[PDB]
Amino acid sequence: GDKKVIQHLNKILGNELIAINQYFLHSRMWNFWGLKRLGAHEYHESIDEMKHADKLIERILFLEGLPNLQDLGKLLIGENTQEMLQCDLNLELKATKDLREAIVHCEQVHDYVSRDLLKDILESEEEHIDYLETQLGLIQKVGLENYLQSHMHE
Amino acid sequence: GDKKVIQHLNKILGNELIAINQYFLHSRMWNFWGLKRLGAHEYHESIDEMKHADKLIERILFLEGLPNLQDLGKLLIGENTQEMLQCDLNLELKATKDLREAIVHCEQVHDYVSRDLLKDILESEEEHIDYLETQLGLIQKVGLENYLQSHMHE
Amino acid sequence: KGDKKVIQHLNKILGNELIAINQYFLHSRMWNFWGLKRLGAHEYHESIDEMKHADKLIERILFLEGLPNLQDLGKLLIGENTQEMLQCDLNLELKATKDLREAIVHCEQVHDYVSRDLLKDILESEEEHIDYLETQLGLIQKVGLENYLQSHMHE
Amino acid sequence: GDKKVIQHLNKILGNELIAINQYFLHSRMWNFWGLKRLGAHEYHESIDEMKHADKLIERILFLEGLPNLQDLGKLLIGENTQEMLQCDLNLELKATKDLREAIVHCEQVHDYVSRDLLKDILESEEEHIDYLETQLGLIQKVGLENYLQSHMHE
Amino acid sequence: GDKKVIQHLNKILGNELIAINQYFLHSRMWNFWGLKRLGAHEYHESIDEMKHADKLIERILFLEGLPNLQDLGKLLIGENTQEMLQCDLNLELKATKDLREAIVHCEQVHDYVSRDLLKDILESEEEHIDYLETQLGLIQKVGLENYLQSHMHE
Amino acid sequence: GDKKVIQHLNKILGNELIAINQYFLHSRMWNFWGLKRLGAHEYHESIDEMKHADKLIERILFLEGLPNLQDLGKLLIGENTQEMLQCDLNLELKATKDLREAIVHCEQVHDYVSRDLLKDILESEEEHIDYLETQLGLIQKVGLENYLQSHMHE
Amino acid sequence: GDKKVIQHLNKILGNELIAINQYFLHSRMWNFWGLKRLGAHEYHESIDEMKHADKLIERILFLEGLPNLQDLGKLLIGENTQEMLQCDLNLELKATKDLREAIVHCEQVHDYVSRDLLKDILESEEEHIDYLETQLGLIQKVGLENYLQSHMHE
Ligand code: HEM
Ligand code: HEM
Ligand code: HEM
Ligand SMILES: [K+]
Ligand SMILES: [K+]
Repeated sequence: GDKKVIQHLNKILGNELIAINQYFLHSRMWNFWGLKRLGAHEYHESIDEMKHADKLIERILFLEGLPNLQDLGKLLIGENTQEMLQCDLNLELKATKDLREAIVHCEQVHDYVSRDLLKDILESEEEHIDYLETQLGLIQKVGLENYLQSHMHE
Repeated sequence: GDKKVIQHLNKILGNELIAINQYFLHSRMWNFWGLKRLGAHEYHESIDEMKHADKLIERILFLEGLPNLQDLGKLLIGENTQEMLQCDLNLELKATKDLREAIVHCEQVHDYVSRDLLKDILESEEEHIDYLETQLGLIQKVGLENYLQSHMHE
Repeated sequence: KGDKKVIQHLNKILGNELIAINQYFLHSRMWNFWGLKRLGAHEYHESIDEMKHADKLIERILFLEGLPNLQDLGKLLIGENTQEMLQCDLNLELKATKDLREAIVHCEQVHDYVSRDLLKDILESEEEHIDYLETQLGLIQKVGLENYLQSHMHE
Repeated sequence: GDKKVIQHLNKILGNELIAINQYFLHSRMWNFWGLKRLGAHEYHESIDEMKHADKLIERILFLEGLPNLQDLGKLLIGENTQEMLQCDLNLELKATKDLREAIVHCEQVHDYVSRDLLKDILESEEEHIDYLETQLGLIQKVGLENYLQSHMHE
Repeated sequence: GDKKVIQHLNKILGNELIAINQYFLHSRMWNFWGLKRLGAHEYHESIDEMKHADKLIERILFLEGLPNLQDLGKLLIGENTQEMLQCDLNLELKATKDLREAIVHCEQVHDYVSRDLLKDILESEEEHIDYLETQLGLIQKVGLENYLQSHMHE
Repeated sequence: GDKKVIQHLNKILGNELIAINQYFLHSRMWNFWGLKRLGAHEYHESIDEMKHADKLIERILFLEGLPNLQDLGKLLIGENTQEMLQCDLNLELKATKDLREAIVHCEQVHDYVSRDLLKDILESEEEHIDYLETQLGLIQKVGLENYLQSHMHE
Repeated sequence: GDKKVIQHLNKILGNELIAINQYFLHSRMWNFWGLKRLGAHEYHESIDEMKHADKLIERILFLEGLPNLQDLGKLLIGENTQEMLQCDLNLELKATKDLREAIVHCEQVHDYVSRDLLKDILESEEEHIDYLETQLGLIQKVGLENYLQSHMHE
């Protein structure tokens, strides 16, 4: 395995580990508040990050690197729905920047299989960004109280 | 059967008999107002207290005590949705306080089967407290009118 | 919206149902405790039937814009053995039916025909309970107490 | 594994071994006499004691103790139905006293899983005591001859 | 019922009671060690002995004897698989010797039904001897480590 | 919500978060090596810890504490099967010690629902300790090469 | 169709033709030795190379090139399991080297559909490399004789 590919893959892994925990706690906060539709959506977002972490771990091991599950960076935890959505969005904008940097390097060293894994993760993160921007926009269009009302029941 | 255990069990049963009637009336009031989702939920809370009452009666009889279904304490009847939910919450905080006291005494006299029964009731009353706190929080987050609207239809 | 005295009558019938619910639920669990499971099961169904009658009275009182009274619980008639328990249920039902007839009279007088119909349905069911109770007491005499109890051991 | 917990568990195991044999014999005596409903019921009680003994043996071995299946205490065999039911009841009153002492001890040394195993056995033995006292009461209520009649057919 | 027949049936029954407990403990020992295939087979041998005991108890009662479930002989408990297997084998060789003597005596006094019962028990114990000798032979042919490995999984 | 209960629950949650990542990495290491039976079992151990962590987060929120998903303690990563099993066992021994201390405190302040939650986690960790010790015992009884051989296929 | 793209595709097709025959012969050698699990796995590796050749042949025709099925390079045939696995691995390392050079060129001349086809082949060859290095590592971990024993049966 190329050394900087492994480094990049461990950096993406690191970002996924932050997002697993952030989304899981956000899901459980939403469920606690009785906003069960947000909580369920955010739970599935956490599970998707878990699956990506799994694929990254497996690839790092095949390339004979050491997956780093020890370093957990800063969780962005909001205190209300609007903040939590914006925190998830801030995290995803950092995650896609790093994914693009990793894909650029993979292409340069001809690691096309790693590039393809990272591109699939990127597509999934951009769909999350689409979801988050749509939610923030809906809060503006229907108002916050209606937007929360619409997320009470699954 | 330990005399004080029978006394605590009859105290818990007295609490259940209040909650049966309070929840049933609150249920039928919400149904009458067309808030059928609140009515259905509160109906199931009444049924669950009927089941706990039944388990308490069976245990008191096995311990050779006299179940007391004669003394009905004070019902806390609200006159609107907010008051009714806070009356249920006030009832449950007293119920759990008495359950903790019954559990301590069961342990002290080695009545572990009565303790286990009481702990199962306690877990179910904590779940009701959780629901009730959540509803009061949703009234604040979505507004009362939206909250009621969301409880019109089952 | 409703007639005030109709509501008072319906709250009085409701009060009788709330006694019956508790009395029959306790008798049922006493019979189960003693191993007389067929009696226990029948009495449990009588208790459930009174619960449903109470539900219909509560719903009708609310519709009529009265306040259902679930706070006042009158005197439970609890027996010490099977024969007393059956007589206690019978004593309760005889009072219940007297009050039903008085409430039906009043509904009729003020033209509350839907309330009268609800109360007649309750009365039919309570008379069926009286038939059951009188029949059991008669069977205790015909087959003897020990055989009667024996026949109610198994469901 | 706590040495005194293991001694308590072997003590309870010893009682179960007595009960297995006592109830199995009582079952086959009732079947021999044609009281097939008593015989079937007592067979199931014996089977339940066999399952408790299994769980005790598995727990003792996990705690690194030696399960004692060698010491068989005194079986209380009756000569007729009324004595047999009282022998079973005498055995269970001794059995539940030992269980309560064992639970106290497991609780103090923080062996909460052992305590939970013993609590499940205790609930089962209290159910047996309920059955036993109910049968003795029924003999008084319906008369011995009717009582036995009712236990001829399964 | 012939007095010595009944003595022989209580002797065989006494042997069954030892085997029940020995095999049951050996089963749970094997399970505790993760040799689940040995544990499962030895559990089924214990159950088989339980069923023989039941048939003996029933026959003793019909003959108007007193089944003796009080006297529990010495359990032969091994410390490892080879010893446990040899212990079972030693117990069975004693059991079949006793069964042959009982059959001789039943034939002598013309209790042909008891003889037939004992013969069916004998056939089953000889099948257990077959299994045990085959296992000890396999340890020799495949080696102990392989033999144990082959009994890890059910 | 009692402040020290919440501290205990967050300490147990910290333990779960370590175990999730340690077991997940060990699972994927074993899969990478072709020891797919070990990899599958360790995956399920990790998912089980994830589920425990979920329940802790929900209880901490209901008690109006802040769940700590930010602090990740030291993963104990082995470099061969024997060491990985021992690292799992060391983690589980610390985990159960902390569970017992939390259960004591819950009992002390009468938080019987938290204690019940903790006791179910404790039973699950003790089953894991049972598995781990059995595996280490098997390596000694069948030899390391046979033990690994038996864990190649699912 | 770009002339050098066609030449690269014909080079990869040449590598697939070697792999087809080498893996097929290895498969039947393993079957002949009674190592049916290896022979079954290697048969499926051969089929996969057959399917890759088919996709290459189709793409070359579409680009108006001449598929070259005439030139068969050097088969690497081993004479025991360890050698056959290392021969497969040597062939795959060469194959993946050529695939990367082919993809680089497709990207330069903007033949993204050919690049897509080769990247899919490349991922499949890296999975085969994963398998081969895993098998070689298992031979070391469980020993040759156990490794081969584990591959006698399908
Ligand atoms: C105001 C007093 C009560 C009312 C209005 C009431 C009402 C009801 C109703 C409407 C049902 C559903 C029955 C059906 O449709 O099958 C029910 C069920 C039941 N009730 Fe009550 N009830 C009352 C008091 C009690 C009390 C004091 C007990 C004592 C244990 C009790 C025990 C039960 C039980 C065990 C069931 C069956 C629940 C189940 O397992 O699904 N009820 N009740
Ligand atoms: C007098 C001695 C015993 C007798 C006569 C006896 C009899 C029986 C019988 C007749 C069965 C049902 C077998 C079948 O048809 O499947 C059985 C099952 C069983 N026995 Fe025993 N048994 C004895 C002692 C024991 C002992 C000491 C243990 C130790 C645990 C034990 C454990 C079990 C278990 C676990 C079952 C399966 C129960 C189930 O899950 O259905 N038995 N026994
Ligand atoms: C706070 C940490 C985590 C929590 C609370 C958590 C929680 C969960 C839960 C509740 C499930 C569903 C389990 C079920 O009911 O079957 C799950 C699934 C899963 N988790 Fe995690 N998890 C966490 C961390 C991780 C990490 C770090 C990874 C991988 C590196 C991971 C990988 C997975 C995988 C692969 C699944 C199965 C997903 C699927 O295919 O459905 N999880 N997790
Ligand atoms: K009779
Ligand atoms: K082997």
